[PDB]
Amino acid sequence: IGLVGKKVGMTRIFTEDGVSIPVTVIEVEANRVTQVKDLANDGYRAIQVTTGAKKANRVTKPEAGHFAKAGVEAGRGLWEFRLAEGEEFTVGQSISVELFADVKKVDVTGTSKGKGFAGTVKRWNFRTQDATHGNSLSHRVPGSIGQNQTPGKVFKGKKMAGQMGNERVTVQSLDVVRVDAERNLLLVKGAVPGATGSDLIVKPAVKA
Amino acid sequence: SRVAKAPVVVPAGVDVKINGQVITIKGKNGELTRTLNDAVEVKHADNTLTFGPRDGYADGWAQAGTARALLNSMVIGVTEGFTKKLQLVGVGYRAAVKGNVINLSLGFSHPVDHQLPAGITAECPTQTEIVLKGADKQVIGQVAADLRAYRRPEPYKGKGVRYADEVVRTKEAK
Amino acid sequence: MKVRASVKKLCRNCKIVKRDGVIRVICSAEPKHKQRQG
Amino acid sequence: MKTFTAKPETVKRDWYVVDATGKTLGRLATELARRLRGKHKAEYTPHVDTGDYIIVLNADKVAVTGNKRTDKVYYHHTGHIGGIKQATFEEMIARRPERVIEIAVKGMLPKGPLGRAMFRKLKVYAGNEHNHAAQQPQVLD
RNA sequence: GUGAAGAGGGAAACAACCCAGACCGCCAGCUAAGGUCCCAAAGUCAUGGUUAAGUGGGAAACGAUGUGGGAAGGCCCAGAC
RNA sequence: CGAUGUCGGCUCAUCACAUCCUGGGGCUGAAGUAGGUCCCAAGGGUAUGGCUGUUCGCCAUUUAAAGUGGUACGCGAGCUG
RNA sequence: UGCUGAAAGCAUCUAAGCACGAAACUUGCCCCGAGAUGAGUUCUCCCUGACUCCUUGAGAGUCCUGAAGGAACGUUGAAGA
Ligand SMILES: [Mg+2]
Ligand SMILES: [Mg+2]
Ligand SMILES: [Mg+2]
Ligand SMILES: [Mg+2]
Ligand SMILES: [Mg+2]
Ligand SMILES: [Mg+2]
Ligand SMILES: [Mg+2]
Ligand SMILES: [Mg+2]
Ligand SMILES: [Mg+2]
Ligand SMILES: [Mg+2]
Ligand SMILES: [Mg+2]
Ligand SMILES: [Mg+2]
Ligand SMILES: [Mg+2]
Ligand SMILES: [Mg+2]
Ligand SMILES: [Mg+2]
Ligand SMILES: [Mg+2]
Ligand SMILES: [Mg+2]
Ligand SMILES: [Mg+2]
Ligand SMILES: [Mg+2]
Ligand SMILES: [Mg+2]
Ligand SMILES: [Mg+2]
Ligand SMILES: [Mg+2]
Ligand SMILES: [Mg+2]
Ligand SMILES: [Mg+2]
Ligand SMILES: [Mg+2]
Ligand SMILES: [Mg+2]
Ligand SMILES: [Mg+2]
Ligand SMILES: [Mg+2]
Ligand SMILES: [Mg+2]
Ligand SMILES: [Mg+2]
Ligand SMILES: [Mg+2]
Repeated sequence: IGLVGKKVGMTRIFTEDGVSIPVTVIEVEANRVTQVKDLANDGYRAIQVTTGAKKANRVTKPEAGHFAKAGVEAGRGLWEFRLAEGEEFTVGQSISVELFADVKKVDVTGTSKGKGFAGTVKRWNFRTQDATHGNSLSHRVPGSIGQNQTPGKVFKGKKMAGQMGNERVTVQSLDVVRVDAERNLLLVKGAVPGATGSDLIVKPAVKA
Repeated sequence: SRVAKAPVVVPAGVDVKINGQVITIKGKNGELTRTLNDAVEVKHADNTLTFGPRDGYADGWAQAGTARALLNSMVIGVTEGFTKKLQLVGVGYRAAVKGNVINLSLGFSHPVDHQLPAGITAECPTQTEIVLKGADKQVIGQVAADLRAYRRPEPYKGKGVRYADEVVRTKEAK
Repeated sequence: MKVRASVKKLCRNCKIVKRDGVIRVICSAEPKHKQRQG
Repeated sequence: MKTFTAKPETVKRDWYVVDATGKTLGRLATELARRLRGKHKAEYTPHVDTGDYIIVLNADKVAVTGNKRTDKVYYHHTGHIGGIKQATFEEMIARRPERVIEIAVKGMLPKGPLGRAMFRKLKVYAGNEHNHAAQQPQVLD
């Protein structure tokens, strides 16, 4: 199905033969199933999960009730995952990281690091204009943004300046190195989105 | 016009049933069904059949004379059965039938398997010749043409999958 | 095949056909004579 | 004296059901657009939505003459740089069978707020079943 | 001839094309061009045919058992294609 | 004409298909390798340098390819001059 | 590219019917996305007191009550003009 997990930086694993492989450390505490959405009620089969811990006061009655229906502790945040037809889960069921002990490649999905208002040079990899050779007040600017009296306008989906990052992105088919059961870890190869402490929807790789 | 104006015989032990326009013919080899064109009309004349073109429609004769030629083949099929005789001309070519799945070796990197839709009796008298029998000319002729499509005759040595009766032009190398 | 706008019979065995609106020619003997359109 | 203009509050509307199985799209969608507008009623006014509510059901079973099952294209722009999406009458029926009747009516209705108001009247369905038994909608032909 | 110096209806929009010359009023009727399934006023009007190409709703030389019409001559019961 | 800044370069593009590459095909004076021409195909991709203000061109060396055009011979309230 | 097949006692990929067939097309992959006014769904949470006036009206006020929640303010952030 999939598990929610907090990102805990990057390290590396020196494999016994020689190779040093860079790994992201994802702590994946027991994902507790709160709500089993079904075709009968909702019109689609899925499960709603949570993890971590809130304080018994920062949480609001609307959600403090919502958990009491299920009979679990109030985990920080809530996420929803799709079932695969043959699968079936129960309310108030913990999901450990042992799902990924079988599978090899995984997709990690998290919110990227916010860069704020980025220019076209940074955001869209626009080439910078000549730093000298007569140039006046236009080094890192975007140049032209259209044609002339024909369209008489700027087309939609034009690559201009604006917000960069702080957006949900998926990095696909990362190889799992180790799946630790004792400390509830998951060691995926390479780098995944979002800074240390950001949440990550980890799930089995779709591209089989 | 001429083909349509010629009654179709029905041998003994060949049960024909007319469900409106849907014709179901049951014989010894296998039961067969045929949904026919709306412009054609068909009835039983004692033993033989009759194919009348319906009044009101433009191309009745054309559509009836088709159905005549269909049921002519379909009645022959269920009683007698149809056959096609393929040969694999060329060195290093091989054919086999394990059950109802034709395993070919036509000089490729991988052996190709070919499935047989419906009751198509695929035989193998020799290892480089595929005889195959059944009821429908349609499906037989199709399957044969698929088995051909993997390798059409090279117009030089005649290398490939060919029919028995099919003459081929082998042009000279220049 | 040839897609000329004025297709026509080049030998005895050649024959004219109308497949999907388009006028074509097909031959028993020479594949060269096979032509389309017009 | 003046002529009687219709007054919304007093407009006693009616509900209808239309089985669209084996109907010609245009010939249907016209007869809908006549009713939706309210020109069949004798107290018709060109600035008031007098026309009735119609429930068209079995939208996917609608018929079209000639080769328009394949050849009838439905072009629509995306408001984007060069995105001109198209779809054949098959492909439209496979995807969204409601859209077919809805467009053919929407084209025939007038443009403007009243035009959009008298489209809201129309209710299109793919299946034979509908969930408006509370209104007792009469069978229209 | 029209516009310029002439409004109005039609030709989607369109000075000069078609119809027709605005004294003012009227919640009267009859007509012109053009129209009459819906946008949008009026024929899903009647009679007998043509087209299947979305032709209608841009176009040529030229191409073709596409299809609908009359008129003559070629061959049969010694039985033709 | 009570001003619509004209070549070329840079930046940024976008569309067309009369396709340069890649993809799918027929015929070949197609043995195979590689081609030749024609048909379908616009998803993506489509040099760096030397000379000259150049566009272009020639040359050198690459490339799977170094497409032809439209866009005020795209783009000066974006830069250069 | 084919497979059966009349009109045309044959032949033909097609006129009925049936099968393959490309980076194009529609999905699959990823992102925004119910202002999708057609404003969708599921789950949970929160509120159950009197009274005259009267063009007795989705009427208006008088006191009594103000929850869920939210805002603000503060400390601030790998969030951010
Ligand atoms: Mg930031
Ligand atoms: Mg640069
Ligand atoms: Mg200066
Ligand atoms: Mg400077
Ligand atoms: Mg500036
Ligand atoms: Mg500036
Ligand atoms: Mg075809
Ligand atoms: Mg409109
Ligand atoms: Mg003057
Ligand atoms: Mg008028
Ligand atoms: Mg007008
Ligand atoms: Mg003019
Ligand atoms: Mg004139
Ligand atoms: Mg006239
Ligand atoms: Mg009109
Ligand atoms: Mg209007
Ligand atoms: Mg009318
Ligand atoms: Mg001026
Ligand atoms: Mg220039
Ligand atoms: Mg082309
Ligand atoms: Mg695609
Ligand atoms: Mg150069
Ligand atoms: Mg200009
Ligand atoms: Mg020009
Ligand atoms: Mg210019
Ligand atoms: Mg310029
Ligand atoms: Mg400018
Ligand atoms: Mg100078
Ligand atoms: Mg200078
Ligand atoms: Mg035949
Ligand atoms: Mg690819």
